[PDB]
Amino acid sequence: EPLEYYRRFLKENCRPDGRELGEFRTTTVNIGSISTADGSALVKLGNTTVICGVKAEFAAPSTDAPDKGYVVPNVDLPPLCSSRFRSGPPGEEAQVASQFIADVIENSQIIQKEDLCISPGKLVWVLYCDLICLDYDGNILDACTFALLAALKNVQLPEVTINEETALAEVNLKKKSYLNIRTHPVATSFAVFDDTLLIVDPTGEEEHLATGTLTIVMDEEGKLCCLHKPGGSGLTGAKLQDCMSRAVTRHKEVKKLMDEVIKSM
Amino acid sequence: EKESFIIEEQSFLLCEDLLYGRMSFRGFNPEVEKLMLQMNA
Amino acid sequence: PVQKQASLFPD
Amino acid sequence: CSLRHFACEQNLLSRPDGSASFLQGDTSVLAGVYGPAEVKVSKEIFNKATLEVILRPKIGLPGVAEKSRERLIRNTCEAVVLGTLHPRTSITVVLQVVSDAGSLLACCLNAACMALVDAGVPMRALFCGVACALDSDGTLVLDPTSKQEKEARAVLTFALDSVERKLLMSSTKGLYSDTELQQCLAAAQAASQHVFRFYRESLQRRYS
Amino acid sequence: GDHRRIRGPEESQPPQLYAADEEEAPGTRDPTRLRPVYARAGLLSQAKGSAYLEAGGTKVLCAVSGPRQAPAALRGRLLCDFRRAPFAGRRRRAPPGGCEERELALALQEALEPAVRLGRYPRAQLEVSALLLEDGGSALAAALTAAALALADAGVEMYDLVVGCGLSLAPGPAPTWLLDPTRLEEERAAAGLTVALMPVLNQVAGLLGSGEGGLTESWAEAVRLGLEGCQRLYPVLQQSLVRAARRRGAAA
Amino acid sequence: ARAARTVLGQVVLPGEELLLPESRVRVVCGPGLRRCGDRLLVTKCGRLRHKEPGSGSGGGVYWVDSQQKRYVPVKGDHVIGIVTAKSGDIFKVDVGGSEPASLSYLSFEGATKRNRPNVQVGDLIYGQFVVANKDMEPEMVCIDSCGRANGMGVIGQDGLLFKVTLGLIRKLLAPDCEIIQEVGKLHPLEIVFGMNGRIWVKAKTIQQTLILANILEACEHMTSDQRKQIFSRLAES
Amino acid sequence: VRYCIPGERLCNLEEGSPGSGTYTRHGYIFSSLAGCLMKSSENGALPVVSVVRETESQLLPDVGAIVTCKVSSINSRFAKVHILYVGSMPLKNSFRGTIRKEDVRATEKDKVEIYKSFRPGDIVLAKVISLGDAQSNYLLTTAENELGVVVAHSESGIQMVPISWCEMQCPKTHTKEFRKVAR
Amino acid sequence: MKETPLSNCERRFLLRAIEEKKRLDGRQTYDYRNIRISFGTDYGCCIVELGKTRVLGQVSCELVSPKLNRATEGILFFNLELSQMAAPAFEPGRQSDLLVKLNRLMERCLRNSKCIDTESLCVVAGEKVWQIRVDLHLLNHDGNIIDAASIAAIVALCHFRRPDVSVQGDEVTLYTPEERDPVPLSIHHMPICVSFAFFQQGTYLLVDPNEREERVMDGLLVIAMNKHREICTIQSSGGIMLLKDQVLRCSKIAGVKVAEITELILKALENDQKVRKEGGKFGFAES
Repeated sequence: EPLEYYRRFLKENCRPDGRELGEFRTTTVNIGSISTADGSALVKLGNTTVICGVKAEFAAPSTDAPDKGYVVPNVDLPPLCSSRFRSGPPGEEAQVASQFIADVIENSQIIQKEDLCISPGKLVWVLYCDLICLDYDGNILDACTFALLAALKNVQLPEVTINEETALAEVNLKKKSYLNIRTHPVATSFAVFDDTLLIVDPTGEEEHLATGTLTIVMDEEGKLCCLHKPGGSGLTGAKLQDCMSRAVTRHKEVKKLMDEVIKSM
Repeated sequence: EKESFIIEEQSFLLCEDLLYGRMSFRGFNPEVEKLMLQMNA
Repeated sequence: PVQKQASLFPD
Repeated sequence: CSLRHFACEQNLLSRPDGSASFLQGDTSVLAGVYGPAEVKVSKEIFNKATLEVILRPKIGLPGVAEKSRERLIRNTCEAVVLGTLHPRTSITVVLQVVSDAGSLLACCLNAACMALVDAGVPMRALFCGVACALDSDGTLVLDPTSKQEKEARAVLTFALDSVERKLLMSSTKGLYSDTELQQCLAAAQAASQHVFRFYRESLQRRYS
Repeated sequence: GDHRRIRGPEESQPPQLYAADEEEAPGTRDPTRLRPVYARAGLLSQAKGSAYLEAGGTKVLCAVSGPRQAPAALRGRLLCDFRRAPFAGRRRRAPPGGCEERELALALQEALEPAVRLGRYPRAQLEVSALLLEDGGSALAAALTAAALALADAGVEMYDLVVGCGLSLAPGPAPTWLLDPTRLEEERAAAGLTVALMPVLNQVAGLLGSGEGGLTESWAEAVRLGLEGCQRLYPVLQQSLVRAARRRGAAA
Repeated sequence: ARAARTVLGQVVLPGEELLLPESRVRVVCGPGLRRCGDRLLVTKCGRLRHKEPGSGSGGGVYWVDSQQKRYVPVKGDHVIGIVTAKSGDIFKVDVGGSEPASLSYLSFEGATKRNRPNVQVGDLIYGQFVVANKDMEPEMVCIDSCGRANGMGVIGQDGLLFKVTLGLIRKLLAPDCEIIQEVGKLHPLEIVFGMNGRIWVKAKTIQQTLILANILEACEHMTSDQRKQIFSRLAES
Repeated sequence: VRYCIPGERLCNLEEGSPGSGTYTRHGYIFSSLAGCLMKSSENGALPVVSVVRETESQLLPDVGAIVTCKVSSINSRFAKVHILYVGSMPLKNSFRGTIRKEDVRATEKDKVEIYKSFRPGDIVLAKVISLGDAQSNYLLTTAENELGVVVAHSESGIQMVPISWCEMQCPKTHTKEFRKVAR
Repeated sequence: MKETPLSNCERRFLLRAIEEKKRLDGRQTYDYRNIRISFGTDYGCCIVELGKTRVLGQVSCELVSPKLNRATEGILFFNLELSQMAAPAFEPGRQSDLLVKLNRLMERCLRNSKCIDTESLCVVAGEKVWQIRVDLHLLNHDGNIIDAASIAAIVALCHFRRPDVSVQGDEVTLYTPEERDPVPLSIHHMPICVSFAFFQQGTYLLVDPNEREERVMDGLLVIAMNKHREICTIQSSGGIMLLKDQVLRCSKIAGVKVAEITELILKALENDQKVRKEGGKFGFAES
């Protein structure tokens, strides 16, 4: 009798865990936990958990845009996250999340691909940002985006040079250089029950028994990078402006958190 | 003392009258001819 | 062997 | 008008339950539906029909973006289509991209809806799909062309409903702002009114 | 081209191979030494049992998706999926793998089947899923230990725990067996070895090895050394499990 | 959401709610409709249609003459079927729906354990449903309730089985059909209409059977030209 | 109180006997789980040692039980269900039971009819009889007038009320569905 | 899902009507169905529908590093997909036998017959060459595919046009369809398959079989031909015992059939060019 048990709390303006329908759960990060990787970031929202490792490599660009350093995300929902996933190739949710992360990276323009070209037409960086879920208690997109941004700030790259005599490039793993990122896109999630009831940061069950879901990415300068609205019972702008406000608030909060962290190092 | 006022049906028979499926014309299986005479009235 | 603290999963 | 000449056709294909070719301007999608049919014990769920969408372009192979789009369509259809009537069966919606000239989803959704209709599948309400492109100057354009999508900074595909003209789906490329979202949504509602009038004309002439 | 992942570049080589330097060598140390270990069971929630182990730069998870319906024929099964995260190691490898992941998976299965008693889990397959977040030395041994912890945590029956230990060989003129090494001591090495046993009943469960060289007596000394290391390591894991059980008692 | 009486011959589209006049008089919701409170939701595009019983108390009845191909197991419908297999006592027959229906070896007219019927895999049948519901597999039978097969049982052989639209049947079985009457004058025949869009026909020769099947699968929109063309062909067969 | 571990010995056979979660080797017992041990004592003075992971300690729906369940699948023969509440203590280990055709009413009439007694997606409570052997298929029975369906949702989304023994109705609109109402 | 089984009634009726040399719709044995060739807006798209069987064909190009064995001539990449809208049984990764045989047959037919000039489409011998792929998609499945797939591939590869390119030394310059006029391909001869179906171990043979006739047939003889009477491929499938005279006669049939189909194709391309030379993004031909 799950749904009924849940409507009782919903109408008491609460949830069975102790959250007031509009607040998230304990959000925490950990930077630089990993040496083998250029950038590393652990994120966890109470029970939900995500980890991003960003490696850096060389590669030859395309012919349409030689001055473009690729940024390739891939999300991994291994079977140890939840039992709804099975050992094998990637399912559907992983792939959807991957395309979401890529759309974000491409639209928010947090990073200029041009800032990754060493020798146009010949070399350019490729940033393989690999995200891994470890507890899919719910709201995996927020965690994925936040971990991506955190690690992608942690990343400091080496410096390379070109020798015309050898016609090859050399690296200097001693000196390095951080990675400039302009926008700080944060993602805020929503679960829409029958008609008008929007809860924020929905956990697992709340997403299992929901009529629809929503996600909204809100850049710092009062703009949006993505309004992910896969199906749902419907919405009018009045049930949407409020979500945008709450998204701005969450942006503020998590950016303050991330600043405190990068400064506590 | 209440009773349903509208009931959900999914049959095109109550909806609409229909003859008997199996029929015949001038000779094939006269048994079906008497069936026609029977069920179509 | 002595122990350490979780660089990643502290409690 | 604010949007471009767009037509449709029903019952093209003999083998599938219901079919619909929906083209607008130069983009043309073709949808085929296999109504309530068999489903294995792994895919099924009591008290609901399993709706599965498979979308395939006319170049290369399907990767990830097409899977995301077909999830969007899947959940939209689950939103309108009644499925507590036909539990333990599978509805299947196949989409093929004959042509690509922007406003793709805005065509796939309309075609899916028309196909579902032709297959006489119980729906709670029609739905529609429009696409609005915000260039740099903010001047929006409805039902854009590939030129307008490339030369623009934001594009927004909205899947609306017919009963209360709400927002069933939204897929956005680029980065935009609030007021622009609201105004393009209103314009989308008007365009959806026009699209629904068109549906009614087509079906009126189909049942004659 | 893979159509289930994002379109990246065809090929991509790392920058290190384009470096110019003689990497630093460790030097000297106490051969019979052990790294500081942090082992905790009960980390993950959505899993019946989970465990986490850190030893130096080594960082490994393991989860146990429990019995899932699927005498000597109605005998349980356990299928293990070892998997190193693409952001571990100097080089990057696509997630799939297909060369060494499966070898180490076979190793885990061959080292766990003995300890676990599967007569009490018939018609069932236990899905063990290991994950290597960072490589910093003895990896397969950490994975064995973590899978053992995760199983013992989920409450599957056993006969004893599994303790692993990795060894390497110093290529110097006087080659000594180096215990619980680092990725540097392991890439600048001649031979490598891995033992795994059940210390109560003193029985190996799965071992492995390889060598630029060696000889019977050397391998035997290596074996006994790894056994002693595993013995000296066991109590940590004991205390970890006790601690997790106490936390459970606390929750209710 | 207005004037159920004014759109009884118009094209309704899903989503549309329509409401009806009144203390009140019981009515019935057709197949393509659905009830929302005291209103009628439409679930299928259609030329709406109404009927009333010869009495004045029954109220009325509403429905939509929707054309389509797929069938849904309904109760009290005469249906052709194709035996797909036999499991012990019951043998499973296909209908054209979600899942295969089931028969019983002792449902045919005059059968018992010591007298079993002649049903072979691939054999075709003309039965009717007794349990047709969304929650349980449909069981059918080839015998009226009284205990006589009033035309049911195995069809036979030496005929042509084709498939058409359901509205086509719903029209042909009408007592005021012209095509199926005119056909009774040119050459004899005998045919089974199955409400699942599936039709069975037999005549003396085969040319006639083929001409007949073509007529039927085309008679929804035949032109007078093609009409008299195929009529003349039949006259010349 | 002491928490044990899958390898440590616990006692000689001369100082106890294995109850559960243990095993035996030469002249000794050895645990098999991470959990709490307990040595119960009979009037015989010989203790029975056992080990338990009290997370989900143990449950057993016995014959003379009253267990709720949810009707998932049905057939003209039987209707299968999932076990939720054994008495009043739920059990996340949802066991799977069955209800036969004749084992539906105390009257035992063959005239009974599933589709007019049960439907998929409603909660009942019944009395188990057979545990099962291979798949532990619980067989439940409702041969009593205070048994069967208690809550049942309407055609689409409304919860109905148990008017009579084999009738139920929705309060908003009027429509008489048929079940094996309880009480 | 699954295909509905076939009743013994239909089977026997079909076998008898064959014995008596009577098809169902009303055509003879040595006849195809009305094949329509419709074009799209983008050079390289063609929807060809014979009776109820519709098949789509798209042709695309790329520039890529060639393969060492042939660093002078380019590449060509066929692919046929059986969309689930063709029929229920066509789940992904299930009806693989049909895919395999069709794709191998089509590759063989077109590639090894040397229908197009893999040499003409060279740009830089060793570094960059063209790469022409052709994706056929099955939309409706009523009977004969190979014929439809082939007609589609041919209409496409004859109704396709490359982005022109200029070259000097190693300096390669690509251009847009708006800056110059794309250049067509180079065909030598257009082959199109022909499908015969055998009934009763070899006694009866039909052309352009429908779906039922494919379900009650034991053997299938595919024969590729040109307007110049040049066998390109022939294949026997279904585990059937035929003879010599049968294949000889089938070939003497395929001759005429291919001549006629070819005339039609050419007329279609002519009409499409005329239309685009007058305002209009379509082209239509009827048998």
